[PDB]
Amino acid sequence: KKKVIIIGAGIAGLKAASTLHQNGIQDCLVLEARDRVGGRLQTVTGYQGRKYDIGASWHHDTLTNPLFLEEAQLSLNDGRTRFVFDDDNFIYIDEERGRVDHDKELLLEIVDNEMSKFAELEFHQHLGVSDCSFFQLVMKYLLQRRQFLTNDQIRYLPQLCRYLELWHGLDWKLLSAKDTYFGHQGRNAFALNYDSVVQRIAQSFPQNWLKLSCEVKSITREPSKNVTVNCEDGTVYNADYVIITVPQSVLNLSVQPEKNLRGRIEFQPPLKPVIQDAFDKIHFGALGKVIFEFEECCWSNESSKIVTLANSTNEFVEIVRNAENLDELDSMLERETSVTCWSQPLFFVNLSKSTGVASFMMLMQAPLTNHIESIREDKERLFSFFQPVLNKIMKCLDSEDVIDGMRPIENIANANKPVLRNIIVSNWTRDPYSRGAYSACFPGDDPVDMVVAMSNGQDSRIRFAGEHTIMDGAGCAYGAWESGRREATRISDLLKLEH
Amino acid sequence: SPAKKKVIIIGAGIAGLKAASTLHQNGIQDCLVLEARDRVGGRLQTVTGYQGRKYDIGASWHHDTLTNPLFLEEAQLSLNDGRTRFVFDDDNFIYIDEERGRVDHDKELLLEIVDNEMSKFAELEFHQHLGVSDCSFFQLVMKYLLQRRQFLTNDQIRYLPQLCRYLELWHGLDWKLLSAKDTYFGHQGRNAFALNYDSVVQRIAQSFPQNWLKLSCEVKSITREPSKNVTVNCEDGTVYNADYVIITVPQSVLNLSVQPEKNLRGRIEFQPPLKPVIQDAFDKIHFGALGKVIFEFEECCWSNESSKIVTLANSTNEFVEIVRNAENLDELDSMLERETSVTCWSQPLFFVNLSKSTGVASFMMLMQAPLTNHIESIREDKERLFSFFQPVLNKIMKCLDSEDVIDGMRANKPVLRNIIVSNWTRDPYSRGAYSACFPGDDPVDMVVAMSNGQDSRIRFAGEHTIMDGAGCAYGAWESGRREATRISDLLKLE
Ligand SMILES: Cc1cc2nc3c(=O)[nH]c(=O)nc-3n(C[C@H](O)[C@H](O)[C@H](O)COP(=O)(O)OP(=O)(O)OC[C@H]3O[C@@H](n4cnc5c(N)ncnc54)[C@H](O)[C@@H]3O)c2cc1C
Ligand SMILES: Cc1cc2nc3c(=O)[nH]c(=O)nc-3n(C[C@H](O)[C@H](O)[C@H](O)COP(=O)(O)OP(=O)(O)OC[C@H]3O[C@@H](n4cnc5c(N)ncnc54)[C@H](O)[C@@H]3O)c2cc1C
Ligand SMILES: NCCCCCCCCCCCCN
Ligand SMILES: NCCCCCCCCCCCCN
Repeated sequence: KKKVIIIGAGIAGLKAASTLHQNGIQDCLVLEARDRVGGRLQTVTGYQGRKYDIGASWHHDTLTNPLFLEEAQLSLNDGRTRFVFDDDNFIYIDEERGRVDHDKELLLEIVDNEMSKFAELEFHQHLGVSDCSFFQLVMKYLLQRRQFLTNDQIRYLPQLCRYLELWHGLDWKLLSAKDTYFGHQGRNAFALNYDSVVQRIAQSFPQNWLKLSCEVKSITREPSKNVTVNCEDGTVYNADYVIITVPQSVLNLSVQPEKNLRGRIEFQPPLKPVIQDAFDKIHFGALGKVIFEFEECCWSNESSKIVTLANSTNEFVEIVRNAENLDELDSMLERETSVTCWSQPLFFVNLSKSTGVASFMMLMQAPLTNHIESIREDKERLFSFFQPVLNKIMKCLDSEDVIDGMRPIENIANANKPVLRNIIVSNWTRDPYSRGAYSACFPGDDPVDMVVAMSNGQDSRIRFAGEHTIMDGAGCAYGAWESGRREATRISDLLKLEH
Repeated sequence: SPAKKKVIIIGAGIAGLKAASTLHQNGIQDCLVLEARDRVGGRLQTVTGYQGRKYDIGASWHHDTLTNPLFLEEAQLSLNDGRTRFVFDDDNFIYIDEERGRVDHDKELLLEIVDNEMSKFAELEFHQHLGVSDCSFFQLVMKYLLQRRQFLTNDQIRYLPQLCRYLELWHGLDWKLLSAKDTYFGHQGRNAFALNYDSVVQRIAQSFPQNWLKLSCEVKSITREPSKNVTVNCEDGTVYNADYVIITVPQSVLNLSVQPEKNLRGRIEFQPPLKPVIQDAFDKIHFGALGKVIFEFEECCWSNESSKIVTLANSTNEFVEIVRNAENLDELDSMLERETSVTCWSQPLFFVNLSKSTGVASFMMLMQAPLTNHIESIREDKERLFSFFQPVLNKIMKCLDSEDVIDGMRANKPVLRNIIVSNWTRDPYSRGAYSACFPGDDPVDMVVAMSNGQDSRIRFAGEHTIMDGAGCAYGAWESGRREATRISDLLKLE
């Protein structure tokens, strides 16, 4: 009944649809399981009408990111503000010591940079001579360079460099050392409404093409020259080509038995071996977010980027100074509970400086992410959990301890104290249609496989699009966006050319 | 009649010194190290100043400490005996503009951040696209401003280009003389300020027979006798017969060999003449002029926040307007051509506040060409020097919580007592600082021609004869170890 059937209304599938239309193609559909378009791009509304991207927030690699370049051309034409370059000098806060950034004695940013080159030198030209966890790599570095590292550098450096966890959404012991570092193609641009980006692409094709709330439960390839798709509601479709953009985590459900899980699509014939084997190259990290909405700004807007360090011990230094080798240090690190806000690094975007909004956007990683999203409706507990980091931040920013004002109890005796009015938490690890944030590597993985296998398609008719199906922009909004145009282009020609 | 020697080394710089050390270490005997100066070390030279304070007027740091084999060897020592040989002095750079004052780590300018985007822009410009022409570093910066003007503020367009020029002090060349393709390069980790490079020189120089060292003998010619002997002639008339020879004179001095005129201090006459691959390589690589001026003060009475300070050359809002209105690169150059004397604010200057790294109340300042040539050409007129650097010397103190400097070369205010200056450009046996690229240059040609030698018996060593460590003290060092090892094996087979 259709020429092309796109599964998923995230940016990949939306672009793909936008392309097909652009190329005069017709009779296509966009089946989306959620009751909204956007996928991992969602802008929610909070206190006093403030808006926040609960999913993607930035345009990365602005020197070459094509979606960003496109958005920039639009802004040059209409002068409408679509983004703001918010990169800043990071402030680093340790619970006991306070600020440790740009320290005349610690000079942590300089050793972190050395640490970075150490990493590149370890994996460059050796062909993956063993892949460890980012944690293990940092341990090698510390051991190898302790003769040129002070005591405080050995103590704090490993904690500061963990900000990298917030880039993969993975704790440093679950994250591949080889994929930890990546090239940043220029500054980052905070999207002032990724929902604006989603809206544009969504309104660029036949509105009657979109079918919200259609959960696709099975895709069958009948050699007859067509693909049959069945929505969970009973409707069936026959398409020449099908573009699947469900996230990798959802797709990984196919290789498992018991096709009852939400989102899971039964393939017939089953996904070919190169594909199924690719799912052994790890995947899915869990970057999470917590938005803290205050009444008004009453702290120093020195910087828009703040990272709180996990607690560290002088005793750890001693162990590094006494370890004879790696194996001895590996086991010597046997210090024998309870996870608090100081158990992992946290990344706070002070939105007051960059957007003038009295709020903080907080990013978190696995394993913490799922635990916080699990209590997302318990505002009071969430407050108790982050209260100590929040207060430490306010202290360092020439302000006072936070007052809980999430419940209607107006008082003017607190005009010089930050007042929390609301907390918003993401829900990506618990949403069945995302089951996580985006592609990520566990030690021992190699993403190339999935990208090549996904890009090569199930076959000439069953194709794949999404952040996990491409090299440039892997895991990013523009990668997914570009993967959509890719499959669309391939199909666009194969059709129009015939007739 | 001429005294027989197994190997003759020309130049007692770190390359020749290391070459000899490796020969002795390999059991070779009857060797000579001929040096024109009255000292060893060459571009590694430690001088003494006000009250006995010592400074490296040539090489100061151990670069790429994660791989630098020389540095590693120096660290091993210090680990055994626990003695201080070096100090990691990298720090957060303090950046100073004449008016604005400090512009580093600024919440509005964010210069270091756009500076980072710039280098990434350079990487993407060449490292990923063959065929692209070279242009000067200056032209690359303008090309960057033009492409990213939509995403830069006025103060950034104005101050960024002056800040990124700290790179001039890595090459010893003004950004209009510098090859853009060669501007950026990766640093293999932190740097280490040698606390006496002359300690490195002496250690290596005393690891081989002393009688081997012949100071003050300037070599004037080298000849291959079609058979297996090399004739070397000192200027003092002495003559030597040798199986092999490792030439370590600077690239700038070896270039005098392809010119017609035998009476030039340092010039060596070759017979047969240097092969065409060597001669033609000089057209594809050049020499920079990094210079030094060390300001010695009575006592420290300034802030020791950082040990790294860079003074930016003046900029103008007129410049931002031209960048904003330029249609393309062609027009930008046109408008830029909108035309007095040279001042301490005409180019970026890099000062090392030694007070924080070593505790000595003195500033080590680096400068580039063409300024280096001018400043060394008047290095004797101390009064004129003070006058020249007084403006910047004062702005630094103003920014480091202090007052104007007081000339005391002849209670809480900084008093200048001495001004020492380098002399590498005018010195006949150095003629510049080290190898560097002008736009269009390709260092590979030279490194290739040098590492393959004039022939089987006539070899070359030195900072200009190797890829890893090119221009650095450890590169020369390694090149010396290279030529001596190959020779040892060949002699070994006898
Ligand atoms: C917390 C967080 C922060 C992030 N921040 C950034 C950032 O700053 N910058 C950046 O570039 N990227 C960021 N990302 C990643 C970025 O959001 C994603 O790469 C991108 O949105 C993925 O798009 P997609 O179209 O491939 O998939 P979506 O993930 O867009 O997937 C497409 C659609 O598939 C649908 N679907 C699933 N199963 C079925 C089914 N069975 N039937 C029908 N439809 C189905 C889903 O409902 C979904 O709408 C972030 C991600 C997270 C989780
Ligand atoms: C101002 C300045 C700062 C520097 N800073 C650093 C730094 O921080 N870190 C770093 O790694 N490098 C630095 N360098 C570079 C470093 O000093 C050189 O790479 C290295 O010392 C060159 O050593 P060489 O043995 O190759 O040559 P020299 O240049 O060492 O040459 C060897 C010898 O040849 C002798 N000679 C010349 N002609 C004749 C002749 N006709 N007969 C006999 N002998 C002759 C010379 O007198 C000289 O002593 C700096 C250089 C300069 C000029
Ligand atoms: N501090 C940055 C927070 C947002 C990070 C988004 C990263 C997207 C790209 C991931 C690249 C690696 C994918 N395996
Ligand atoms: N910081 C003073 C200079 C330190 C040594 C720099 C060596 C390389 C200079 C450029 C020429 C060699 C690489 N092309």
